[PDB]
Amino acid sequence: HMSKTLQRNRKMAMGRKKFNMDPKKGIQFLVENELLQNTPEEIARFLYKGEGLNKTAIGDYLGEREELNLAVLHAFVDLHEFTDLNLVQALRQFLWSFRLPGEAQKIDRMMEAFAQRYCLCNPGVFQSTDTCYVLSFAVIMLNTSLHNPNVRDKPGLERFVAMNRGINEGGDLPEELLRNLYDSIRNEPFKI
Repeated sequence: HMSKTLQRNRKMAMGRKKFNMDPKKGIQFLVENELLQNTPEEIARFLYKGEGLNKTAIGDYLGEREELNLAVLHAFVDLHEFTDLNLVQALRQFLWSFRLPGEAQKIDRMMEAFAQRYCLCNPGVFQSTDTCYVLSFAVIMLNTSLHNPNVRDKPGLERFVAMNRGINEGGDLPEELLRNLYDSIRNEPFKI
């Protein structure tokens, strides 16, 4: 009925504000008030929609070490559809959906989940998920090198190719793959 609906709508809005202050307390409020189901998939869908949510707060929640948060991270990455995207296209979508936390171990978990998902969606591209993980960081590093004026000397394609030798199960990646990724970043920085 109407009074219940209007009350719930405001409590939902309050829950989002609570989440931005402290993600775990926000989710607790939403769950306890029957505004969000306490399942990894439903929490992940809520974060992926991201309505009124701070993207740093989303990343904070996704980076927590406890079981439920790990399961939400997995489900959240599973909502991303990377089939027929190149690695840069996929990274753009992933990195837009939340801000990575600062802590190394958290970023590692998140980028490993990304790499696994990318490879599952595109089984023919990288036979090794380690290759995908390393190349994903190469692309992020290239974005900084090309587009941050703090980095004074810009790596050319030839250098980018050389930097990534030997990571394709002991061989090299196809040169055209590396060129396509380099050109994508050069022509369009990761969105700010």
